[PDB]
Amino acid sequence: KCPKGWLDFRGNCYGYFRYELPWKRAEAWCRSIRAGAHLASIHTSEEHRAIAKFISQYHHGEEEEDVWIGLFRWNSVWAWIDGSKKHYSALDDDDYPKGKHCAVLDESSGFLSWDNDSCGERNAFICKCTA
Repeated sequence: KCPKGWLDFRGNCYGYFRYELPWKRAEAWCRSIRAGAHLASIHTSEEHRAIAKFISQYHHGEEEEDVWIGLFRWNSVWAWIDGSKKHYSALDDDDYPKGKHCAVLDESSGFLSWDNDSCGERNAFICKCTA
């Protein structure tokens, strides 16, 4: 019983939205569009693969098509905004004092890599909710 247009994968529903919002506003929009939803957490490589395939089937702009997920940095540590425990990462985690504390799926790698972006930047986003 996933909403029309949402990905159904292993007990969860995922909604891809091309509305380009800053990270905190994207999280707020997810919570509002479906009861219990959040920016997506990703806990296995198979979940990651399914999400990338789902997004890649949509029509995109030429460039700058990164997609927010629910990973954010606070007190120097990355965590999921849905409160779930971390089990999987495709984020590089490198020597960055650049002030970029919110994660995206990177379009240039077919959403294979996660990158960190400034939380005020506008990006498309993907929501997740339990079925």
